[PDB]
Amino acid sequence: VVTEKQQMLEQHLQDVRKRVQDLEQKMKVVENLQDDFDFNYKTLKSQGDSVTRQKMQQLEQMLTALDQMRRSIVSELAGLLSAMEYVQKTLTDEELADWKRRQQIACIGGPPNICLDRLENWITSLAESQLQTRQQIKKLEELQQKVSYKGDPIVQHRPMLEERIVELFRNLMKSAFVVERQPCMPMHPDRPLVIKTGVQFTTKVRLLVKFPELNYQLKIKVCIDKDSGDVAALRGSRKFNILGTNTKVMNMEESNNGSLSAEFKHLTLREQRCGNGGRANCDASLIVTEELHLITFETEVYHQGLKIDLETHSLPVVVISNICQMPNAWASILWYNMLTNNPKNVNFFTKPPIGTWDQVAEVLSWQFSSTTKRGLSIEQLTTLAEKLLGPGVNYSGCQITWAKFCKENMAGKGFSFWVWLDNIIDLVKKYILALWNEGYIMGFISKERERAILSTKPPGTFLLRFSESSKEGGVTFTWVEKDISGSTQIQSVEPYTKQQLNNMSFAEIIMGYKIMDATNILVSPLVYLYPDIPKEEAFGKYCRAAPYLKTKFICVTPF
Amino acid sequence: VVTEKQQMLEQHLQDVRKRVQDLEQKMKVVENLQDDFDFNYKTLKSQGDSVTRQKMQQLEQMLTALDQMRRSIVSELAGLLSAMEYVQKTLTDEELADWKRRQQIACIGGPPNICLDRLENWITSLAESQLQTRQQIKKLEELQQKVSYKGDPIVQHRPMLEERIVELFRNLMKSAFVVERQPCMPMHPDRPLVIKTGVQFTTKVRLLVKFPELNYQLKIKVCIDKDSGDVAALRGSRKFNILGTNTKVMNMEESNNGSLSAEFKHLTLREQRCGNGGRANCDASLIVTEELHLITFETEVYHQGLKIDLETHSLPVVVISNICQMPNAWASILWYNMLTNNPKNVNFFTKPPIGTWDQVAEVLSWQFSSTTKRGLSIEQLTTLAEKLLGPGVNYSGCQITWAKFCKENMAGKGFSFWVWLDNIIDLVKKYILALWNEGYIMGFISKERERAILSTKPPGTFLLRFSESSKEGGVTFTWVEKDISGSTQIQSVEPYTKQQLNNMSFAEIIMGYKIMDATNILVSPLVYLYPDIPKEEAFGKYCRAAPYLKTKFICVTPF
DNA sequence: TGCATTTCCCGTAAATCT
DNA sequence: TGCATTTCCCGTAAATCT
Repeated sequence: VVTEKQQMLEQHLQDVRKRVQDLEQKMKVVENLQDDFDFNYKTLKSQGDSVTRQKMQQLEQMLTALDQMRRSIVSELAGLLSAMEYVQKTLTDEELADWKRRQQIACIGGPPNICLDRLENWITSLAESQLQTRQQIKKLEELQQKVSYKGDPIVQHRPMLEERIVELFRNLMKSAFVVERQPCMPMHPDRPLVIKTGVQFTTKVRLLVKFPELNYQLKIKVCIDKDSGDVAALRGSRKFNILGTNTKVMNMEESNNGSLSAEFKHLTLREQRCGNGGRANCDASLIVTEELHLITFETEVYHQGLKIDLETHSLPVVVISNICQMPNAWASILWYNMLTNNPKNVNFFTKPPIGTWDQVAEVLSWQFSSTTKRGLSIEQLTTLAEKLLGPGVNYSGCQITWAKFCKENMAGKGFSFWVWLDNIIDLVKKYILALWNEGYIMGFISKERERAILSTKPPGTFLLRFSESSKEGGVTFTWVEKDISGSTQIQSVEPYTKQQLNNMSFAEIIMGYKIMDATNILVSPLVYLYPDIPKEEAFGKYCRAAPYLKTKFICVTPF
Repeated sequence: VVTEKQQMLEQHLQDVRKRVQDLEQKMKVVENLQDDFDFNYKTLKSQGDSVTRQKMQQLEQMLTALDQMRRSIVSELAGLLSAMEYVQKTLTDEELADWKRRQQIACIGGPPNICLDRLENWITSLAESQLQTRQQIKKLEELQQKVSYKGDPIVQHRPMLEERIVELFRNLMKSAFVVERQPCMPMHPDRPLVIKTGVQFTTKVRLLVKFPELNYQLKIKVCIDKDSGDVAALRGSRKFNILGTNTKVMNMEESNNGSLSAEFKHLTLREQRCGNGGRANCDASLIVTEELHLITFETEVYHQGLKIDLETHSLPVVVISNICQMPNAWASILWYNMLTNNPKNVNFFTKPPIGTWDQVAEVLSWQFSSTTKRGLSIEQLTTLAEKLLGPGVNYSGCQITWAKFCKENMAGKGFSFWVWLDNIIDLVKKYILALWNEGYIMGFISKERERAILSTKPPGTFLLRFSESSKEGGVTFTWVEKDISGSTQIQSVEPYTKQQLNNMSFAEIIMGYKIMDATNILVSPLVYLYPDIPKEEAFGKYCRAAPYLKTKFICVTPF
């Protein structure tokens, strides 16, 4: 929906249109007058060998009128130029920049609407206004070539009018060239900005100035690690090359608005082996999953007498060689986009900024509502804000470092926070996908707060959560049955590794698991998911000459 | 061990050595005599301006003696040449050819000893004998340049002596260039002659003439589909190129004998895309797994004034693009090597020859004693000779077509004989490897002959065999428990797909599987593997603040 | 050496050829 | 169309770099 500021921009853009139209009218009038004066001047010489000299008076009066129209025109153009100069800034440095920011957020799973139609409509409108304005200025020039005098306002102001309009257009064209769709592997739609060597990836650029005359006219060339893989920047980085179709003609294909776009599919990266530089120097100058690269797009436009060089680039990209590097790669992308709006800080991880728990907790939620049906409840969130910060109340402004989030392992484990969570999110797909679904799982709750269940709810009531001390990821639950039941001693079962969920689904385990107490007594799974919901309404849904004895496996704990 | 024929060849080779040595002696003598005659002749002219003319008599008598030695020499050389010509044939067309045949057999899992040391020793001996013989012939030539007369036996016979010796050597060099190790992917050691595009493969050539002078002198170039991927041969075939290090210098590296060899590692195939020809025409002119190619090796040798071009090639190779094509590819390799000794019949599958059950049953056994500890007992074999030929007694000379073996599916199934068996052999590795082992499994036995167990042996006695009606492969057993036991109604359980053996091993199932009869009655697995061996002696060997309830799964049939 | 990182490649699934 | 065949590429394991 349209904000107030966007209402205003739209209004200004129409005011600009109107002034251009008023000027056009004024040019038509001044030119007809100039034609009339030109004709009368000649007719008067056809006899310059009766009191027929009010014509001389007519001739002088027309001339005076022309001068006045010319001053008026030149004065209005200057005014229009200044207005354009003010508004173009609102358009490019504010609205478009807000769009660039929201693209960052959308990449990391945030609230989308990275729609370019409005911007394209604004940008195109202004561009049309500017070209028509340039043509008026050019007309003033040809009018002067036919009729001029001492003090002619066209001779004194036109050059500056040209310069200003060329500068506005030249700059609007450059801002209008953007990356509509960041480098991403079709196999990992939720993981843009992470490229694996050898695997195909696509990316798309757009030119927000919707000029049909330019259809199929521009050739866009893409490359990675342009020039900066030399001097006056980072050092020790791996360097890469793009394989596949390197260039692409921009066109208004695929219908939808008929926007000028250029899409590159089947692109591939390969490491550029050989050469030298250094490579070492303190922690090898950034681990591979913290090194950042830029994919650059370039072309040139020749239009109505002008040559304009256009260049744009993707957001920093992490390049990996194997998929096992994806989790850390993603953490770098999360962190970068979560905390900076700088679109080309390739050195970002030299000294990474610190985040607040607020910003990190939002990001973590998105990572769930991406791959799945829904995010994270505070019951899951807060009891994870603890995992990183232990005891405490209200984490609002609590700082979280890159080290704490991903670069280093958690307090007493051999793996990092993010990698552990990424493994959950993974697992909660390949298996238990459907089962995670809407709200059937607690997932993140400390044994202490986990005690506040059977300790307050009736025997049978269970709760669902993840393996908190395993790298690859696992899932479990709660129940009370053993010995003589002192005061209901809460229990859990050894985590099921990915392989363990290939045999039976988690809700198949919940709805089909007894307990072999002592001997022969094979009791049962416990009723009522946490509040008071009997297991069935929630889990009973994801369940399902001759012969040979048809079979099915079950585990069931044997003490 | 040395056959009688090999004893003889060795003997002939030594006779050849001896004659060369006797000739050398004879050359030494004739040359000293020629020196003496030459000297005396001059001494006699130093006075040809006392009865000092018995010297003239001495001079003539020396000359006569020289002529006689020369006739004798020329006569013995001709004789040696003929002997060499006879023996070289025994060496190249018989012993070496037998070695080429045994290489075929070894490739398809047969009885090895494809050892080249003997051949190399024979070949090298003959080569040395021939070069020394060539040098004598050359010496006769220089002797003639100094002393000649009318009827000189050197002038009349030498040219033919040269021609014959050059021909023998030139041909021995060519036969001596062989493929010691056929194209094979290191990842599939039991599958030589089957190459997958993109995957590395190695191959090695040897030059059986062990001349140290040639160390590091020859450059061997390898290629695939040489010239024949043009005219006067097959048509519609895919064409390929070799990627990686295309050439390799031959040397006496890796110690062992110091044989001249050249090994190519990290070779890769890629389809040569584009062009034309036809491609279609009747069944697309051979399915991809029946198309055959040749990897050719070439080099040239310049030695002691001779230029000799050497060329050799691998056995026909099948080129696949995906591993799922391996089973059919292998069947083509089996069939080819089982039934022909032609080393370059690329059209073989145009009209494939027919095999006898004997030859096929041997081959099938090897395929087991390759990947595993041991082959196939007739109890398994014969009851598989039936699967292909049904009812019958003594299959000795029963014909088996390519269609029946692999090209077409079995009678009432959607898959072929060989592909089914290859899947067993596979399965009997990834899982049940250890378990297949020596003699614990029947594996192949028709329900009819399978009845001759509990129908003669006491309740409990079980038998082990494979899923006869599943493409991917499976395993099962026998036992009697259900209803009220009419007369012990033999039973089996639904086959366990590859995934089903990832949870519990087959012998873990045998030693840990009860039967849930009616309700709560969970009986047990049956004792005594087929004869009278209690399950345990055979299968019991492959079996094996806090906390969390440690777990293990079991299936057990629930009627 | 052990670590960080890349390469190798099967096997499943999707794409392409015919 | 459905079939034959190749390409894509994850993920496990081995190789290489440092």
